[PDB]
Amino acid sequence: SVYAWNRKRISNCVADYSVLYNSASFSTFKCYGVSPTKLNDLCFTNVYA
Amino acid sequence: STASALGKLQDVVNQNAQALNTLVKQLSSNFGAISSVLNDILSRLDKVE
Repeated sequence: SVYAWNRKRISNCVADYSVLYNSASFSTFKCYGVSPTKLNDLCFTNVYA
Repeated sequence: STASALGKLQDVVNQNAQALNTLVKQLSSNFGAISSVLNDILSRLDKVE
């Protein structure tokens, strides 16, 4: 729900943002601090969804 | 025996050293940018923004 949004932690994985980037099933794909296509080289830790 | 009897030359050297030091230190200022390193913002962004 709006007031009870659900949280997930992601760590110790391998991520492929390119396939979802190419996916058109998402209405808005708006990335703020980084370029959406530049996600396959730089990587981070403690991903929060 | 007496120390600091040569204050003028020491002052000149100190002035030069601190000028160079602060010039070096200026490299770590955002100046309004999201970061102070060229490579990282290049690698995380795209060549339009």
